[PDB]
Amino acid sequence: DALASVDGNNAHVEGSRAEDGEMKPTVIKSNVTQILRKVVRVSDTANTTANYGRGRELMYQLEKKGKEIKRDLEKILLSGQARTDVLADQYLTNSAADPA
Amino acid sequence: DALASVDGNNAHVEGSRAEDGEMKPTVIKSNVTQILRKVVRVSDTANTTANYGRGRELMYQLEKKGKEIKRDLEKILLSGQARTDVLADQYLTNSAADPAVAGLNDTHAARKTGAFQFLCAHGGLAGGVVDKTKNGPADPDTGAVTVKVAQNASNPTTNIGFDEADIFDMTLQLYTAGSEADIIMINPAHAKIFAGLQENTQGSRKRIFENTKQFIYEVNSITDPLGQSYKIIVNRWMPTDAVYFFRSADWTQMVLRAPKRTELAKDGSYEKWMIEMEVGLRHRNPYASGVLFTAAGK
Amino acid sequence: NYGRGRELMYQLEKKGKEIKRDLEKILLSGQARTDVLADQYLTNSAADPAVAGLNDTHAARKTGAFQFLCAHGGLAGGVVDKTKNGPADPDTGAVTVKVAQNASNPTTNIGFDEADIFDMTLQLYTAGSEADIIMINPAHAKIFAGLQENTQGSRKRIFENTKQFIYEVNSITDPLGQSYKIIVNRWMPTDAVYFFRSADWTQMVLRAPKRTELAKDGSYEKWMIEMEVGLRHRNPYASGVLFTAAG
Amino acid sequence: TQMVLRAPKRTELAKDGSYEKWMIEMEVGLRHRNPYASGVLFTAAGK
Amino acid sequence: NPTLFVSYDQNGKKLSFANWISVLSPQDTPFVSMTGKESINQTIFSWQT
Amino acid sequence: LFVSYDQNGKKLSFANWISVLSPQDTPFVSMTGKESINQTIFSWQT
Repeated sequence: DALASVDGNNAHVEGSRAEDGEMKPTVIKSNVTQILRKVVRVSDTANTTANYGRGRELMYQLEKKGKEIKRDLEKILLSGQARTDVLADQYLTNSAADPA
Repeated sequence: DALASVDGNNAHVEGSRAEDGEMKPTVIKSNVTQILRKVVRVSDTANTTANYGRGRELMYQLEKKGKEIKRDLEKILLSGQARTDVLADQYLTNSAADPAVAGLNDTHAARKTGAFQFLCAHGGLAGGVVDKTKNGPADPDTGAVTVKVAQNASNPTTNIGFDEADIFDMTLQLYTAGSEADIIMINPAHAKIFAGLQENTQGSRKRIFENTKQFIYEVNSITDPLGQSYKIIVNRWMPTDAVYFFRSADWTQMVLRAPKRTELAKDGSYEKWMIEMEVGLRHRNPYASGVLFTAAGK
Repeated sequence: NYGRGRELMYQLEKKGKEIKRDLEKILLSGQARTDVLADQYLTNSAADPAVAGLNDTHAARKTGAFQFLCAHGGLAGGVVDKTKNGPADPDTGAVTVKVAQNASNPTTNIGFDEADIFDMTLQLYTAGSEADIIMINPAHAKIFAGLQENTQGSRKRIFENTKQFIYEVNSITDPLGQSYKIIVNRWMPTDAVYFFRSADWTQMVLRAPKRTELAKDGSYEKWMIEMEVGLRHRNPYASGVLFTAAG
Repeated sequence: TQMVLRAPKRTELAKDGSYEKWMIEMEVGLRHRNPYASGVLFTAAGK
Repeated sequence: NPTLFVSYDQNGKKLSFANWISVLSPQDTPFVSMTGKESINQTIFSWQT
Repeated sequence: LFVSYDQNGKKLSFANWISVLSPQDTPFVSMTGKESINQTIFSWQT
């Protein structure tokens, strides 16, 4: 909400009928969520053999991508992209979602 | 909400994968409220005197108005108005607001509720009232039509009524949908029909009297071929163009502003008062109650 | 979000009831016995040599409905025919599958027979059937109430200075002494009438309905319900079926 | 503020053999009190 | 910023969420209730007459 | 077939507050001073 514009000439008479005046409603701002997804497809064939050059490949890779999603989240939030959705003007009369 | 009508003859093979089904969402209904009002105005002089058969002219006139507002209520809830309102497609108002009619004032039109007829499976409108010359639609899942225009082909054009067989056709539609209606509200001018089940062209449960000193000629209870026992009730404030098949539990009175005391300005020997209350109407399902209109015969 | 909590358990319940609704409709629909096997019970050689090899490319199966298990006397495709009378019992002279003649109620309306219904009870009595129930769609129950007192004339159903109205018939007594009991069925077709007995029909269950969560492979959260059952009839001539035909 | 609908979680998927697949997903958004509460300044020219 | 407070000029309108859903789809199933259940172990069953 | 885009009774997640940046400083008035009077017209001399 925002207060009304300064009325620098709101001079009335000593005694007169008070007028209704003017008001302003609120302004609603809506946003939508985003889906961030990271998956892994490391096999187990090479995981069954005991190798000297590697300890694990599943939990280590999860942590790698477990950090990337955060390193990507920030890159997305600070981006200059535009909100993408097809549910406009469906909040106050949202009794039923967009049939189309 | 209602289940799906994809019953058909679903037949599946033994060694297949689960294929995506057919899912359908719910359906949201919405009704607006209406403002009732009753004003009172009595000069201070008349209110100061002592009438010869009552107290003050203010309270007496207020009580008379406090009762008229209830009568007006019973007549509106049972009317067939089409919920006159200016808004449209703004109930799920979550993505933005409605500034189309925001730069207005009391000049706004008068809001009206959705009466018994408008909330049922009405087939059309007549500007501000439901159209009785159109047969209502059918439910998606079932095939019931809770809004049927009486044929009256059995009875001649001389007497109008609605019908004698069309009463049993609605019970079929209600049972077809699954409604639990057990009350038949009717206008007193049409009670002669439910009691006067005769004039069926010499058949269909006509009449007899065993030369007894008691003459009743009344019908209060009814049972349909399916077993649905109905009880007929009369309402003086009901219109004389339709019959209602409903249940008490399937209706509710939505009250927003209850009637309260309102002392207004005087402006000189006026002593003005006012009564006001905002109320709405609800219906659990448009297909949970029947509306049998009235039409001529052949 | 607000107001809309979940749609998974709610949909499961909806589907849990729909599967049962279909069963009551399929058994009374009148479909035909569908299968890829045939005459594989007396060769005493093997289950089937020519059907083996196909894992899931087979076609769906269908259970013999109320009409198929009776003396239908012909098929009109995937569903039993509602026009050709059933074959006459060789032993007796009974015909349990008939078609309404529609003597009265001129062709202006379809007009299910409303008369000559005692013939079917005769066909049943002639076949030794112990039928005691008449399952019918509610769309034709009025025809049984009018059987009480219409008789296109003067039969004079009486009031006797009473306010209660009934106009409902749920029991009938055949001229041969067979007392039947009328029952309404919302899922029955509007062009058939089933004279039968409960004990003469059994529900063959192989896989009772059970919920089973499937693989996710993403955010699908897939679920399913499955049940495998059949229908049995002791003797075709132990029950009857009366269709409706105007002209 | 950071509006979150689905918090981070390591989900396991089907096993169609030796695949051994896994998943990490989350659903969030972004909220700002007033558009004129923060400022943006673009720096760019022709090329 | 309404000067004359009314219902159509309010940026709010906190909707009234009913706590129920209406359903009429019946599941009488009179036939299935009177038939009786018999468990089998084969996709095909046979009887003699 | 149920998906988030098909829901109807969505209980909105509305914020329980309102933001407004309209300043209310009024520096001048906070330095002038006030002197009560009992007339609609005042005068002084120079």
